[PDB]
Amino acid sequence: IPVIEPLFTKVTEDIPGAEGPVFDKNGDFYIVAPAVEVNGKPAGEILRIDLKTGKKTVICKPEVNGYGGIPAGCQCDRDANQLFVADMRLGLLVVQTDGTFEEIAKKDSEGRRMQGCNDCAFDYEGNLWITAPAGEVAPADATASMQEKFGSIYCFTTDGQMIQVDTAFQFPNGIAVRHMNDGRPYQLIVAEMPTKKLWSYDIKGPAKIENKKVWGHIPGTHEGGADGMDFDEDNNLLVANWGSSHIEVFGPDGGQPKMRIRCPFEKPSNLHFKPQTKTIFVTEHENNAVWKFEWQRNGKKQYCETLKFGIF
Ligand SMILES: [Ca+2]
Ligand SMILES: [Ca+2]
Repeated sequence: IPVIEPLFTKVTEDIPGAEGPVFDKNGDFYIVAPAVEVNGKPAGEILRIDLKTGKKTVICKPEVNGYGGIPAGCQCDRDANQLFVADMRLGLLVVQTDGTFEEIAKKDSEGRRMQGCNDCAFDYEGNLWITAPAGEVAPADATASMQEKFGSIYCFTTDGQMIQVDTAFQFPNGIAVRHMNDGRPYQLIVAEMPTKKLWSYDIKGPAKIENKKVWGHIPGTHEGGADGMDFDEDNNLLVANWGSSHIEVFGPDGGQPKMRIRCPFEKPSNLHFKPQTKTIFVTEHENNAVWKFEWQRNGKKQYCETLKFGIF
C-alpha cells in the first residue's frame, strides 16, 4: 500500500486529549480537550486556537449539575454561530462561540437516557449523525464500550428528534456522510475502533439507514484503530488510525486503504480540512497537540460551507 510522508507543521500543544478540530463559519479554529481533569474529575474544555501563534483561549468548560463534561467531537452549524459538540459525559451540546452552552437532550426519542457521545457529522440536509461509545450520560457512572458492544449511533434531525438509529457497536468513534453531487446524503460510514472495521449504511432519508455492512478494514493489530474521519473533494475517506502512526486513505469503494499517510506521531485522533484549501489539521494523543500538513487536494465541504438556498 503506497505511503506518503508529507511535512507536518506543529500548530499548538498542551491540549489534553486533543480532539474535535473544526472551523466555524467565520474561519475561526477550535479543538476540544476531553482529557482535562480537575482533582481527578472530568473537566473537559472547548478551545479556540490562534492559527498564527498557537495561542489557546478557553471558550467553554461545560458542566451540568456538578458533573464536568468530556467534549470530544465537533461540527460547525451553517445557519448560526454555534458548534455542535459530542460530549462523552454530557451527550450532545450546542455551544455558542461566545461562551454559553445548552444540553440538546437528556433522553432520546424513545425516552431512554442519552449515552455519552464521541464525534458527529452533519449531512447536507442539516441532520446530525452521532457516535456514542460511552454509557449513560452523567449523573450515571461512566463506562465505555471498548470491550462490550453497547455503543450506539444517533441522528439528531432538523426537526429536533434525537433518534438512536443503531446500537451494539464496540466503541463507535469516527463518522462521516457521503453525498451525491446534488447534495443528497446516501451513505453513512461508522468507525468501530477496536475491531479495526469501518461500517457503512445506505442513507434513505433523515434518520433512515439500511443495508448495514462491513465497508473497510483498518490496518494493524495495535491497541486503537479508526478514530476521526473526513472526506476529501474526491470522496476519498481519510481516517486517523490511532496507534498506527498513519492516517488511512480509502477510495470511494472502501475495502483496504488505497494509500497511507505517515504521521510524525503514533496516535492521530482526528482531522479537519481548512475550507478552500488542501491543508489538514490533525489532533493527536502522543503529544496532545495539533499539527497540519498538505493533502493532495481540497477537502469535501462541511455542512456549514454549503449553500442554504442552493446555486443561484
Ligand atoms: Ca474521536
Ligand atoms: Ca473533522
